[PDB]
Amino acid sequence: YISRYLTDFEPIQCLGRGGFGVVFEAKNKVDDCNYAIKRIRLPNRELAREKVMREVKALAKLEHPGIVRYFNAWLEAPPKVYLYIQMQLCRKENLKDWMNGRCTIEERERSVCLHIFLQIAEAVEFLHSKGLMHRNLKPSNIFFTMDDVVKVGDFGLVTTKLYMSPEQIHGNSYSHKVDIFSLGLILFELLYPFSTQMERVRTLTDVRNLKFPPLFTQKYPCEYVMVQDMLSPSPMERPEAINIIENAVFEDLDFPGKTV
Ligand SMILES: CNc1ncc2c(F)c(-c3c(C)ccc(C(=O)c4c(-c5ccccc5)n(C)n(-c5ccccc5)c4=O)c3N)ccc2n1
Repeated sequence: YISRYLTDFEPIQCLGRGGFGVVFEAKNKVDDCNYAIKRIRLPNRELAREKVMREVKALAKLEHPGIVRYFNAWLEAPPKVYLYIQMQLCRKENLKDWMNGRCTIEERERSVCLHIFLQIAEAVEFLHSKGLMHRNLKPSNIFFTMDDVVKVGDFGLVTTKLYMSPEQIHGNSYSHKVDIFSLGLILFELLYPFSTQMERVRTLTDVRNLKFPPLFTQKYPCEYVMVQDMLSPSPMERPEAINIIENAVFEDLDFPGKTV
């Protein structure tokens, strides 16, 4: 048996694992570029397999500055079936890591945080404009290109339900509005640095229930209102992504070092 993966690529390292998958960094021999390659073991469940095959076809159609860049997908059946998915390689440190390395207010300057958030919201608006949704938006699914461009995807590098809409937690039917709820908590978290995991969990749990730290409401009155709206228990009451991105807070964002 000839393995397409082993023939075409030089493996570099394991980047991680999660769900049906394992992810490698590998260099393509012909083009000399390094990629992230996800190897998904197809499940022994026909309905789950149906979903996997649909999802790869869907992701292959997507092109947007804030969405992970697709290259190829293929199947291998060594004498178990594996689906390989080849994407652009992002930096090792994702948004969760980035926030964990910036634990002071000085390291979360408003314009920087809003610039990062805007890119996430724009990726979400793109999905919604295509009649798609993310469903699992959270900092561990938000990475950066080598040049710090925000990239949204379904990464599956398990190292949480904190960002999940109430309707999803309860196992109810849902709409694209689930992503708006996730966005609300992410906006808050970007603006509000933590010193401990315990502090993070307690505060984000309170924020889910619209209980905000007084110093956040005072420092960021505009974003406070935005987060409140995004975290409405009623999905109908949450704003569309397009209305979030058109908010006045996102106008003429600048910071020293910003790409010009
Ligand atoms: C440390 N650096 C680094 N860099 C890039 C990575 C990467 F692109 C991925 C990655 C890979 C290799 C493949 C697909 C994705 C991805 O976003 C996926 C996506 C996806 C979801 C939303 C937008 C775009 C893509 N889907 C739908 N799926 C998927 C889900 C269920 C079944 C089958 C496929 C994905 O796997 C991905 N993020 C994983 C880890 C990475 N690590």
